[PDB]
Amino acid sequence: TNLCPFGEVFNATRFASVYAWNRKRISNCVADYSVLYNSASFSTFKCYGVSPTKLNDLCFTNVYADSFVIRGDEVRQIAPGQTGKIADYNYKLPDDFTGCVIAWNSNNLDSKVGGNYNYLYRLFRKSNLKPFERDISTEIYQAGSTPCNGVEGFNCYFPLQSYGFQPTNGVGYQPYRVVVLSFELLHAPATVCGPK
Amino acid sequence: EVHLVESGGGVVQPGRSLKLSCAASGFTFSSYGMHWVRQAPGKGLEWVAVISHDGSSKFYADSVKGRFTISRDNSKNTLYLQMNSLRAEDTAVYYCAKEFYDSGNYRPELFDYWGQGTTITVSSEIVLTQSPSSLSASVGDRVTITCRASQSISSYLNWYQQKPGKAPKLLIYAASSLQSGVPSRFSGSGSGTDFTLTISSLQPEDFATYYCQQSYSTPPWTFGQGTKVEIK
Repeated sequence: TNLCPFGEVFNATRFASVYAWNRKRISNCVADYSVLYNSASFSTFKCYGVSPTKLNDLCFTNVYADSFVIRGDEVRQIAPGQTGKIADYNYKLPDDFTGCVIAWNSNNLDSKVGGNYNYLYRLFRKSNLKPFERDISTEIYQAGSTPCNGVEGFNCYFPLQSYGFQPTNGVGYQPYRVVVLSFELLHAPATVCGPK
Repeated sequence: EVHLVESGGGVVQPGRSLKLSCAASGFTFSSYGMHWVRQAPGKGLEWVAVISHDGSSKFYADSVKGRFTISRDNSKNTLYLQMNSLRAEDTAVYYCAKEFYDSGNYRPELFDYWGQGTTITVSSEIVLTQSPSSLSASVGDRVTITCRASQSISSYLNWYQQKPGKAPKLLIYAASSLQSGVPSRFSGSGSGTDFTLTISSLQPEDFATYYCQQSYSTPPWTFGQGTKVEIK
């Protein structure tokens, strides 16, 4: 009977770094997507495998809300079948994804003069992530032929890279807050339904 | 018995405003989402806007965002498109289209029935590619039309027939399901990025332009560029 906690996801003061992307499980609640539909300020709102207009009338077993910050020209990677640093090493959606991706410019919240060094992405990895895999490890990356033995130095790099968001950057380089809603269509009873 | 009648078109200068209307009958109007789709002279189909059955959800093509407003009055069974700040590349025939599934169905949506359109002249995403662009064949022949998607669209690929001068007609939905009233010679196959429409024995009334369109990732709903079929 309780409303789903979308406000805690969308309106959180800080979001996660994309390598350490945050997942809220949305369960046993009424999901009111009206405040999402009413906003004119989302730069991206795109669904996959679902009609995007009927969310207030649909029932799902569970909904997962994943959220993080990336830069604007990387939002294209938050979709099935993409490649690049984010899709390969940070947040991977499966090829037959069912859900919606919402994003908005967050330059006013996540940039600062001199640089915001709190938002990170994984720059180096030995293999691509599997869909919905999360890698928060900080093992030293061997870029050369000689092993690192856990020590940074020449040819041995910390795997995470700071975005350094600054508000005077071009829009493609500004931070964007992303929420990915994954819709679960199992055969168990529905526990997340819209108001109608 | 579904009927859709657009009106409100005309010739206007750039920067002017124009309201289109679509009067619906023959179905329960308040149970269905509705779309506007347009077609510039000599060009293909371009999705414009969508509104949910109660008006609470609305999406727009990027080219019209901030200038067009989609609206509905379910008590009058009428759909509207308020077009402001009009401009030369808004010139097109505008069609209203009824959605295919009911309001509680999760499935990717598509264009069940279309009105005949109203014309506007303004005075002085997943990409689908079809092959071939045009072909000539004889009555009785097999015709094969391919549609490739830039990105996997699973099964959500639909086919429309557009006779010259007419509103488009849904032929196939969900890659291979036949729309009611469509003759058995039309069939569709494929999945992922690779789809085929086949007409097994071409008939005289089959000369038309055939369009694929994907419903997997929306908005925007997107269309192939069209395949023109002629009867020699």
